[PDB]
Amino acid sequence: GTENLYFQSMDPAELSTQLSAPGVLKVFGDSTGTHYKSVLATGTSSARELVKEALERYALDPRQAGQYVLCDVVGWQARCFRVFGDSEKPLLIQELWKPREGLSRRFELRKRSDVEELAAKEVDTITAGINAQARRLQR
Ligand SMILES: [Cl-]
Ligand SMILES: [Pb+2]
Ligand SMILES: [Pb+2]
Repeated sequence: GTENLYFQSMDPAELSTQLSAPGVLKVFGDSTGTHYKSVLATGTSSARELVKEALERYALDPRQAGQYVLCDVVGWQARCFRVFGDSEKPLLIQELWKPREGLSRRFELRKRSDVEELAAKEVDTITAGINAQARRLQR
């Protein structure tokens, strides 16, 4: 519905398999573990559908699916990540885009509220850093 992946100049056959071919996605947690649960997908599976499958498979309750989020995490120590929008197609993004040379990739299930608290956290590490720089200078 808010889909932002598009294929161009393609043929029905290569495009139908691209979207109908099955795949497994290894879905990790925050890093509560180094252990992953394999999640079944196709090129049509949305991030929201795949969050639901992931929670079901973690033995958590899919009712709270809407309060979790799938993340494309580059890192093994995590360094940066991107939150999938609900309508995105993670199986296809997996195929087509990859970590910069040196880094490696993990899809992680994560609670929204843990994501926003991580934004707040990085605003504070920037801001602290600026108030540190400032104090050094004026004294
Ligand atoms: Cl339950
Ligand atoms: Pb499309
Ligand atoms: Pb977890």
